[PDB]
Amino acid sequence: SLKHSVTQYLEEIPQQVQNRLYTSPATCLAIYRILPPLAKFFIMAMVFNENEVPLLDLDKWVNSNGKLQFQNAIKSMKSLHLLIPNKSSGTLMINLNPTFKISLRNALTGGEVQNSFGVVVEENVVSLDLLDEYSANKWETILHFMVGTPLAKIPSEKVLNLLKHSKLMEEVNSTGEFKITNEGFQFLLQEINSQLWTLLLQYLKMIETMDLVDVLHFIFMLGALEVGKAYKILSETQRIMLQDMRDYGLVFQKHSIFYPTKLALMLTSDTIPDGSLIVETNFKIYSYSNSPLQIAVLSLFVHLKARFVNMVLGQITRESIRRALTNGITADQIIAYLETHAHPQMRRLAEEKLEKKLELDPNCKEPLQVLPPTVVDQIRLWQLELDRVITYEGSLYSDFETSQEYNLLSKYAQDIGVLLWKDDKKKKFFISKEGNSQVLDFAKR
Amino acid sequence: ARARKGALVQCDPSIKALILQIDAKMSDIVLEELDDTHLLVNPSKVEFVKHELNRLLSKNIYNPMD
Amino acid sequence: IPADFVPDSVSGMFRSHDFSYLRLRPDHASRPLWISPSDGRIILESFSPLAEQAQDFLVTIAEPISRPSHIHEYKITAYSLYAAVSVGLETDDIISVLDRLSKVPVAESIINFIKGATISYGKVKLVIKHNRYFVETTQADILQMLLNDSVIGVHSFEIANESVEVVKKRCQEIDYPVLEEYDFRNDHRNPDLDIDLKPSTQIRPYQEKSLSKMFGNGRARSGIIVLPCGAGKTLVGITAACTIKKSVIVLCTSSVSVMQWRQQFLQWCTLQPENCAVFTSDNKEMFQTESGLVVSTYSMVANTRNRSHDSQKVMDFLTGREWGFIILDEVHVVPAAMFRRVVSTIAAHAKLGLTATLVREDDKIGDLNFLIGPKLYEANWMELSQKGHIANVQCAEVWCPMTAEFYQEYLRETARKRMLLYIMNPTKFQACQFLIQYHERRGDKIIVFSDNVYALQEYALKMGKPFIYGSTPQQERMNILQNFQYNDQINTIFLSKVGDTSIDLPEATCLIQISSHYGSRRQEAQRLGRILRAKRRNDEGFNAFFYSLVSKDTQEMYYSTKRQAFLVDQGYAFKVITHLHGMENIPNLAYASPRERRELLQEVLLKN
Ligand SMILES: [Mg+2]
Repeated sequence: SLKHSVTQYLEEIPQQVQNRLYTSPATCLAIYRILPPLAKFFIMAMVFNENEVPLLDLDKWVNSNGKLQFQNAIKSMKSLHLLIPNKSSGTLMINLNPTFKISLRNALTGGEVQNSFGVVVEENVVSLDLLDEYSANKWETILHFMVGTPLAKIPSEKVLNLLKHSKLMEEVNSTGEFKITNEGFQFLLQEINSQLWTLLLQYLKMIETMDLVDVLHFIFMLGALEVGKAYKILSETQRIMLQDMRDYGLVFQKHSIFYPTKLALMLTSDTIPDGSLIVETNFKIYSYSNSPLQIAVLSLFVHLKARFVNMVLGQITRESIRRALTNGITADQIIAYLETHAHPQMRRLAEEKLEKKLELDPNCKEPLQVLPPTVVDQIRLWQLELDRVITYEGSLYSDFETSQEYNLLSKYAQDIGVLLWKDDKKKKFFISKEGNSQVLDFAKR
Repeated sequence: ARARKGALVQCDPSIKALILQIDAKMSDIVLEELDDTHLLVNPSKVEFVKHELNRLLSKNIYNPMD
Repeated sequence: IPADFVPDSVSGMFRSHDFSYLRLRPDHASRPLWISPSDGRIILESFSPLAEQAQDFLVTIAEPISRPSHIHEYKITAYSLYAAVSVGLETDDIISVLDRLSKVPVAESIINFIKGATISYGKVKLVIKHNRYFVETTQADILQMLLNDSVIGVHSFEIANESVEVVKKRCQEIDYPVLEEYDFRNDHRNPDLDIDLKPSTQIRPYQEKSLSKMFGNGRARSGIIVLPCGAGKTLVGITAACTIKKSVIVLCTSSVSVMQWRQQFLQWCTLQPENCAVFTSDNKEMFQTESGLVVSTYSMVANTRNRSHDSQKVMDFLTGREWGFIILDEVHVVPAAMFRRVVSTIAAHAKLGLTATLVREDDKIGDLNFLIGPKLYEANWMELSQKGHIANVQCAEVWCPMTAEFYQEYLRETARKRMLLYIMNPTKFQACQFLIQYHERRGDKIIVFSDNVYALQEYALKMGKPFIYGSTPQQERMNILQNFQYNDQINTIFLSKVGDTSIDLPEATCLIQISSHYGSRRQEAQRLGRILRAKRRNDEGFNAFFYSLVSKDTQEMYYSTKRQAFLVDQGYAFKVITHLHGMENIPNLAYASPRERRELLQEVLLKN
């Protein structure tokens, strides 16, 4: 939902702010990369003939096999204020956003780009030994800080405030420490560009003027930039957030020139194998992956034993499993990490036996677990034995007159999202304290 | 003529009998019982009996593996 | 640490454990070995070249911790080092071989552990000169070290022959170990028992290797061999007797079993029952040939407190005759009070202890250091399972949900009577009723084990089915087993703590348990050994079933998991049966009525 979250934030951004964002070719190229193939086809079809088209022509062109994705593309196209659907002369005249259209046209033709590709200095240096290594150093420091092992190079103060204020790595100052939330174990489980998107989403969510379109445009040309070259130090707000993301380790800046590392391309797009972990009924770990980061993230929920050059070994203990469950880590998060670290031999054997049993029957009189459950379901039955209860504390009523009134009041509470429990047999339900006043008022009326 | 404040937990017969054990080894905490899936407990000592539930399954399994 | 080795930031939990300071050689690919410098725990890769060749020496010098599918776990121990240097494998050749097969430079802690595992082999020897222990040495050089120790009392001297058992321990701490390697061919004084076998018998290669264990030199090395159930261990012992060829006796603390090894012995061997004899609780008549056999029982030596004079004359006769070799069957019960006295009484020039399981409730299994010696051979359960030499068994655990009334009575029950109270849950009756319906629909032979003889009779009588416990008349017992085996119409049996052993039933294929002792890992494994010898084990589609009805929400969880972990160590994990399909599809459920549950609780209350 990453491009969906970006599109959702863009639709939250109002129409004229969006049209201000559609002014420049680099932002329009980034949004052209965000949009689906169908909407991309629609805008490239429209960009070279300036004719407002009725919707019925589009309906004639579209084969109904891709009609659902067509509706998704045009619904995002309309809700992003990028389409102008008006029913002039009765039929829905369709129009692409004209600022977006002319900026895409100038980008495609190489015309007026205003250095939205980048205000170049072009005094390039080596990126493999300076830029990539500085990026790896700073990103390693913040990654071990997000692990929890002590490390000298802490993050910056504004991103420390990001982790404090945000629900991502809750710096619990009563305990005095940064702490792993469930949201932040989801953050750990995220992809690298997913993590970057989460960081910028939180940063834009709490930053205020620091102009919003400056943030927008500057980030979109930051994604549009290339590697290993010097560039001119742009707006003031864009410059100070440039120095901020310099402190994030993203750019190697020599205090007007700056040298964007591989992470700009990583933001632009992504990139017995590495990370293929042999599961065991013995609950012993033969990882096909070794890093200090790997030991650092695996020590949170595994008793480990020793490190070799690719195989760091250990044992899953139920103490380690319950340690993970008491860390706020979801059992779904743990098992999701296990499918991200599955191994080819057990995968091949599971596929062969999957085809073998589907040749027989889909039911098989057993619960469904495609990966070998002797490592998995032993943990997952203990993970079924993790929460296995539910508690209601606060206001509670009983012994209603009629079942229809019971269902009406309980259903009303479910509609406004304040119902916590119900039981049809006992005609009793529990609601949250926040929802108490609203349910009482509905009961009187 | 009875509508009084209390903490209602959806429960099991087994953990209900465990709550009655809690009453046995220190009495007059838990207030009343409706059925096997509804008991009423002291709202001040809900977390006291929650941590006692924690040490109850600790006594039940204790899972040493050392 | 022969390195600088700046530690990892998370190497603090590697508490003298981060062994990456020692370098990786470029020969890490072909070689499989990683070495623990402190613990000596040894890593073996199954998918590596020459691992099959090196695993023989891995067993010879190290003990195997675990051998799973991918990466085997071993451990160097002084016991296996003593066994390897007793076989004869010198320190520099061993070091050269392990470093030639070692991915990393070898830790000098383990190297000097091997160097300190150097004994005075061949230097102390006890000879039994016609029931007279003459403790010779190969040189007078041993005597000057030996005289420093003063517990005692080329050169031999007087020792109390019972005190030999304790001074073997004493010389293990002062590190001059005696060896027992019989020169039977050079002992012309004992009469030889030249008995052969038939060519139709086939020795499997692991049995051939086991025969090579004590015959590295041809002298009869005395020791321990433990093999899985149904592996023809009787036939291996018969082969060992037929190649020793001297006067020899067989011991085991039972009767039915001892007579059936007598039957099996005189069946496959060429020795006639003229040379054989039997001495137990019933019959006390001996053979009078110069060489031969008295197959017998621990019963006749463990009790001398109250015996007949017929008993007394026979024990006098067998004590007077000096034997060459002895056989100690099911040796896991001998180190107790009246039981290891058989070792003190019997003087034979070679020993061997045998059992199905070398585990018990304590570490009296370490007394075999100074009782019966080192371990000679063992087989692998997964190897014989996948080779079809033993069975391929599905193991299952069945959690019975503990009902409310038996639960609250269980919580107000006293601690050692809580056991029956959790066992008497009617949900167990309902579940085993549906399971016996499903498996007799499958047509399986179903076996139930309970520690309580009364509870076993309760389950059998509720099912209207026969009962087998510790103290029944023998003719009723043979009637029931005759009906079950010979009669096809009788198929399901309820066994107990005398039915787990002392009888030979390879016919068992589906096993259930409901009760045992607190820490009876060994007795649990003796129960499971009944279906280990399921001979339908080579055809595809065979999967033997093991079940265990355990009442939930109990410390029976802890007890059952602690007992069953030995079988997991053997390589037998137990699948999950918590919610099953067909719990309601059976129309009748035994005490599904809540009033029937109350009446059953009333009955167990009235007994309580
Ligand atoms: Mg068997």
